[PDB]
Amino acid sequence: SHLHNTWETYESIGQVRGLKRLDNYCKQFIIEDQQVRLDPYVTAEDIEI
DNA sequence: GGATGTATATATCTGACACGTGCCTGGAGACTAGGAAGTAATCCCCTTGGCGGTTAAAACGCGGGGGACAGCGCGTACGTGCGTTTAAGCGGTTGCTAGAGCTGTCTACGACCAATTGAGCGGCCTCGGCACCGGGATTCTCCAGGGCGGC
Repeated sequence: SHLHNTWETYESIGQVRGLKRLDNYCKQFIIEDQQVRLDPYVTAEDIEI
């Protein structure tokens, strides 16, 4: 019901359904997050949008 | 004592039957010409059952090795499942144009018919080339004379 959302960890989950949803989330969100944070070719407009 | 399950009755929806109308296409009746059925003659091909001789193909047997098939391992590539994206499917706008259908007019083009004649089919004579026969030129095998040796 979107109210029992819990702050979990990889070792706190074990093996449940939809683990690869979290894998895609963590993986590619952290890849472009660290990519745009470590790129020197980043303008102010892109980071603010 | 209250509400629920179930039966019969009434209004509405929907496919099907019959009525109506046009129209145009099929049917009835009559006439005519020619397509095809029938006839006779001639000639060549096919049928059935044989014979004779050649000969190359078919059949049979046998050895052997090449290839088909089975089994096993392996690794890769395709199936399967899930999450995400994306584009198909539907409904919609807005004008213009292509095309089917219908009507109308007309003109060039093709059917049709008669006379003609020239291109297609058959045979005949001739030439180009290949082949058969007679005559001249060139080269190969052979018989005889001269010289030498032996008793």
